[PDB]
Amino acid sequence: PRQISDIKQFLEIARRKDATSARIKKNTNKDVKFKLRCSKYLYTLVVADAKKAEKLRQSLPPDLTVTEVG
Amino acid sequence: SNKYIIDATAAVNDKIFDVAAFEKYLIDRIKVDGKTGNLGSSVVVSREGSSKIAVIAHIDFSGRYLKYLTKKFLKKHSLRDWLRVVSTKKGVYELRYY
Amino acid sequence: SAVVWMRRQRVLRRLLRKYRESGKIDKHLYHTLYLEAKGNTFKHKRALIEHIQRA
Amino acid sequence: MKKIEDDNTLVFHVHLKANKFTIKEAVRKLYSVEPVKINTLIRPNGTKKAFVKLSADADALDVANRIGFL
Amino acid sequence: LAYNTRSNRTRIIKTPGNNIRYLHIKKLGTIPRCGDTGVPLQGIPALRPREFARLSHNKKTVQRAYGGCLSANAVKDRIVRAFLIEEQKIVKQKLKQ
Amino acid sequence: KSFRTKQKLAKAARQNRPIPQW
RNA sequence: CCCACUGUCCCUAUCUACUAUCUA
RNA sequence: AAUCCGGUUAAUAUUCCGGAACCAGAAGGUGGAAUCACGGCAACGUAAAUGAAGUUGGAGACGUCGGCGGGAGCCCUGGGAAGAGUUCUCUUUUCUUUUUAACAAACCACACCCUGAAAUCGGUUUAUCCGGAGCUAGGGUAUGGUGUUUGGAAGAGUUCAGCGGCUGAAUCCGGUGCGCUCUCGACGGCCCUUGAAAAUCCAACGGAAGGUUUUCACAUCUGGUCGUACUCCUCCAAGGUGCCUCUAGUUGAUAGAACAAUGUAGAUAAGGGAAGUCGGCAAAAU
Repeated sequence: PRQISDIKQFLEIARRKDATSARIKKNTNKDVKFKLRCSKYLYTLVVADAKKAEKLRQSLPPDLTVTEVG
Repeated sequence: SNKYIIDATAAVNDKIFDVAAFEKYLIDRIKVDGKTGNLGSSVVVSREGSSKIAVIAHIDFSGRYLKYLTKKFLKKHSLRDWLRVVSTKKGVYELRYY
Repeated sequence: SAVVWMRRQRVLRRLLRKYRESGKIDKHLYHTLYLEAKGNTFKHKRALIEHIQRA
Repeated sequence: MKKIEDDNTLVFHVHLKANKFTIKEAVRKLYSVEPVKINTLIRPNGTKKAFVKLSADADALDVANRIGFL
Repeated sequence: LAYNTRSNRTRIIKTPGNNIRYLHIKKLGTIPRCGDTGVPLQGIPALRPREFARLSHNKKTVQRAYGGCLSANAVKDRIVRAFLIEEQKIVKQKLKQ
Repeated sequence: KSFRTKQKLAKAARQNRPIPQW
């Protein structure tokens, strides 16, 4: 599992066909974790501010079957 | 510094234990450094209203110590069967029945 | 006795090396002190301190 | 029956000389269904039993009904 | 695998289920050794012989003549010895001529 | 246990079988 | 050989468990 | 060559379920790279950077013992929290628990190089070892045993509270030791008989040949056959002071009733003390 710290590449790897599912985690630290399932690797991204987190919700393609907390 | 709260709303409602009795028991059994009444300025017991007992201490005060002190009075009153000490939250202790 | 000797020798060696690095004892003095300390000449750190002061 | 209802895997008693490759092609050609995992064991009586894990597209319960052993 | 042997080198680890389990750790790799001197070469990570294939070409050899098979000190000595021996052959040939 | 012994044990356990009632 | 010691003996006595015994 | 965790059965789990990885081989494709690549005095470094025949080198692959260093787990223990105690009083007290896997990321120290030329000998081991075959010192290079920060990952597990599966919380901060177990590193001996082989993988020299190559990155696919239940020379092994206790496992071995004589075993015995017997044999004495 590669920890991913670049939002833009998280966006492009989501648009690439290898992406299958995405999950959003809200921990107690008010941090949002974007977990993207790929063919072999689970790419995660940790963001700390909600407005960028929400902006990247709507920036994700609608075809991706995103899900909320587990 | 740290604040410890003991809730006695159920005890007051059921008349099992009174606020004055709890205050007297706390004052007479506060073993601050092994001496009763040695709370001083670091630790101060100030019960606001006749429904709770609050202690603000600048030094460590174990919640188990408060539970043990509460259990001693409960054992003295022989009401342990109908009254038990529970921890609703960190630094907060309450009395519950069966 | 082995445990006590091992701790004493390391403490004496560490103190002597620290003193040499601090400039309190020259290279010649440190070498002589290190050689002497191998035979348990100073059974306590105070004895080594007194020897250094007398030096 | 528990595996069919919960794990979506059928269970067959197969020929002792049948391997995982032939078992997959036999189930595909006989029941028009897609296995995705096959695990074979040999029973104490020296007869092969194969668990055929079906896809998510098809379900074990209907296929078992179509075979008739449900 | 009864009668535990050198192969069964197990290390105890604490699992997330609050359980102690033994994990089999394989033998550590050995860095390649210089052919002439016999001392291990510098710059080659010590991995398994099978795992050495996955590494890149530059990651297994040092960028020098006989790099990755002969040590630098041995390489310098071999280069110097060859030049001197060549000069002796040149000197001997001139004297014999 | 090979296939052979599995079949041998099965037939050994098939010999001591209660007689059919018909 | 001397000294000490003791149920080896004068001289046996008592206690305990097991055995022994009966019952199914 | 390559797998872990959690969950799951009346009986099977590194195999099944859920999640997360890894290895090997296969082709094309996409992006990047060189026209048979550069940098550094050097040890060497990097995303790449063709290498035929022929010729080598390395890993595999190598005795044993002792001490030291490192890490992990276990044991010990200080608090924090939770519950269960005990509690006329004393006892901030008693007991129990307090998890992070494979794997993937970034960083984190003895051998060598450069300056240097040394004894007035220095550095230094627990154990005096090395030094004009170039010390101490300064700057580097590589090897990373490890450690740091994460991802995995809390969504899991555990423990408390409840509600009717759901909802709350906590799952923390230490300190450590000739401790035990396992492993790694750096030494020091003893060797003598100086300490298996092969499969397998890698590299060097070499310079045949010429849109080409490309040992860089990414996607895509597959992994057969057999054993796997259960029973049992060998594995795992708590605390305190030969005993006692915890964890765990039994309470079975045909039973009952009476306790004379007999036999075995174990004791005590007044006075004498080997008078016993072929005899201090056995006991007590010490």
